[PDB]
Amino acid sequence: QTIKCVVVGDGAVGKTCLLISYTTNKFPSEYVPTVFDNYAVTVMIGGEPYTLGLFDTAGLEDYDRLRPLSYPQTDVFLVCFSVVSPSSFENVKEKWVPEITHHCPKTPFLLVGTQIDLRDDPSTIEKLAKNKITPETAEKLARDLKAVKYVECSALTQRGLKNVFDEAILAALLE
Amino acid sequence: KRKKRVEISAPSNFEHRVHTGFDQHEQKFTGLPRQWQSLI
Amino acid sequence: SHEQFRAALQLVVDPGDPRSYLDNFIKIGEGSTGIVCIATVRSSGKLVAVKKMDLRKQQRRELLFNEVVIMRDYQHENVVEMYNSYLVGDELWVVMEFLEGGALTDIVTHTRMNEEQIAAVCLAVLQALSVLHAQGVIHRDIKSDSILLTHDGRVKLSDFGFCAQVSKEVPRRKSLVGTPYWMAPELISRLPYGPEVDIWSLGIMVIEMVDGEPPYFNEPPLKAMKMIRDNLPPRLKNLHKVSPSLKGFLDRLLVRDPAQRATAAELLKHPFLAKAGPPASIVPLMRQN
Ligand SMILES: Nc1nc2c(ncn2[C@@H]2O[C@H](COP(=O)(O)OP(=O)(O)NP(=O)(O)O)[C@@H](O)[C@H]2O)c(=O)[nH]1
Ligand SMILES: [Mg+2]
Repeated sequence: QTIKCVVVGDGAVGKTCLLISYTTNKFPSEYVPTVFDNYAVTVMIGGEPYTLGLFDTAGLEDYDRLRPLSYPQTDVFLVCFSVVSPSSFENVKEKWVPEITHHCPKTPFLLVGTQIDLRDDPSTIEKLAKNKITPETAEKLARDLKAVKYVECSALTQRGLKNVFDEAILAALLE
Repeated sequence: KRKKRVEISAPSNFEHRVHTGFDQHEQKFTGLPRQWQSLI
Repeated sequence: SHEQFRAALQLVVDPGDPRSYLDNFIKIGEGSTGIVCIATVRSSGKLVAVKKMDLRKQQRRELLFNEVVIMRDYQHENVVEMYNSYLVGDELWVVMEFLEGGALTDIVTHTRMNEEQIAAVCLAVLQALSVLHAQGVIHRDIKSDSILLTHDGRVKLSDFGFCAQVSKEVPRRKSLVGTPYWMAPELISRLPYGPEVDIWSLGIMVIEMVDGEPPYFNEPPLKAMKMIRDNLPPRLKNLHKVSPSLKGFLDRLLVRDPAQRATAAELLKHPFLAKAGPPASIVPLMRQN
């Protein structure tokens, strides 16, 4: 039948690139703010076709007025934080989960760590070091929150990318 | 029936159904879902 | 990635093409990974089974390594003998002994087994599982379909495609593997799990042997999994037809907490298994008789 999956999180976190890398195996080189995009793909689940509807929402505060119009009939959420932005990780707890809990309290959600390949990149670690997240920290927040589970991935290298949507898809169909 | 597994395949059939944008000039949305247009 | 896998497999199989010594390839069944044929050895007339698995049609190609490695490195009375494997075109072919008694499934859908036969089957599977689990091999797909019988009623475990290895370095697996109605609740919850998942699945198979089918079978697979995940352990429906010995046995298998589920070695000493009839007692239940 049909699974609805909405992707929310702070701006610049990598929600669009996640979705475009999954659906088409391409990276968008530039950074354009999302207002709203809806995609769909077919996914085979034990030989039976499902439409995975993917609702790419604005992280930017400019388009708050619009975002929750995506939320009715949602089967699963991906609450995204970049693992190289502590501010976006704290906004999972402080903002995003409160939003989706209020509009969609019975709807399961997964915490998605994005941009995990920049955990090695020294360029960005310097600006984390001078200003002064790991799986074990996010997994606690997932168990507390209470997300279905924690998953993480990189849209560039596709590490654990398929697994994000695999667990999202299972989460939706169980509940 | 009893031999149905939970293999989740790779995606196929990409479909970009909606692209909403924002007019710089008129402070307006372009490419809304027509359902939402009444609301705001 | 297709070629790299094909070359990987090439180096692991036996060389050549078994069509060079086998005739009369006739389809016997289908599976998730592929089809099983019977074939004849040209020189002797001995029947063998041949499992054919297309490399392009697997969702996780790496699981095809198990189809070779397990029967190769875990030979045992209660495991299906594997003679050879080969790479023919884009297919993994595994030649193995033909088990003429068929699957346990055929029996439990068309007949009711008594407790002496149930104990005989359970005993054989646990003998196999205890040996596999001692080496950290988890089968991950125990059900009636994975248990095959000889002519004389001896029980062998098959379908190793979904196996995994645990060790001190990797004590748990995370993969969603198996067949919905037989899956352990911790596996469905997406927690790390161990060899205990096989014991749950065995418990579900004991429900097959007494009630004819697994719990929640009339429901769709995904809703059944939610039910297995959230509900208390399922019960035997035919309680009128069951001993306290069997009920006590099944209560050691169907424990939600993996830590308090019995191990295979622990279960080999259980009193219910003292009821086990020999090979012969399963022969009447076969479709022939
Ligand atoms: N190294 C790395 N960089 C990434 C990854 N994903 C995104 N980025 C970087 O971060 C930027 C964020 O892009 P985008 O996916 O549009 O983020 P967004 O969450 O949709 N922002 P908005 O909510 O305003 O639309 C990208 O342009 C890219 O340079 C990733 O997986 N790895
Ligand atoms: Mg964007």
